[PDB]
Amino acid sequence: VQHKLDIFLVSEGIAIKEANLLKGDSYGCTIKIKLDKEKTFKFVIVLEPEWIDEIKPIYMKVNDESVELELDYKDATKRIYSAEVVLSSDSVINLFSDVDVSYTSEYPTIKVNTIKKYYSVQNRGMTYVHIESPINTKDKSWFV
Repeated sequence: VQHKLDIFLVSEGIAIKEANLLKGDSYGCTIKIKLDKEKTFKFVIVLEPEWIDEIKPIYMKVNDESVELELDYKDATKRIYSAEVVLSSDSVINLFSDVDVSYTSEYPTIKVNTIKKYYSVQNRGMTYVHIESPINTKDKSWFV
C-alpha cells in the first residue's frame, strides 16, 4: 500500500518531496519553523494515494490547533490541498492522516530556519523524504 505525498512551503521556496511512508495506508509530516516576525506561509500538499477503497484525509495542526485545508484540485490520479497561515513566533505544523502513534511516530520531521535560511530532515521516518529549494519548475500548480 504505497501513497505518494509532496509538501511545498511555497512562500519560503522549499519542496518536501516523498513525505509519504514507504508502505502503509497513512501519510503525514511535521515542519518546525524558526520565525521572528509576523510572516504568512502557503502550504501546498500534493497527495497521490494508492487506489484503496478509503482515501484517508490529511489534517493540518499549527502549534497544536487545527486549520482548514482547502482542496484546490482533484483528478483521477492526485488531490491537491492548500492552507495560508499567519505565523508570528517559532511554530510547528503537523500533517497526519492517522492520530494513533503506531503510524504518526513514523512521519518525517523537517526543520526550516526562516531566520538564517537553512532546512534539514530531523528524522526521515519510514520515508525516502528529500527537499528541493528553490522549489523545482516542474512542480508548478495551484493559482487562483
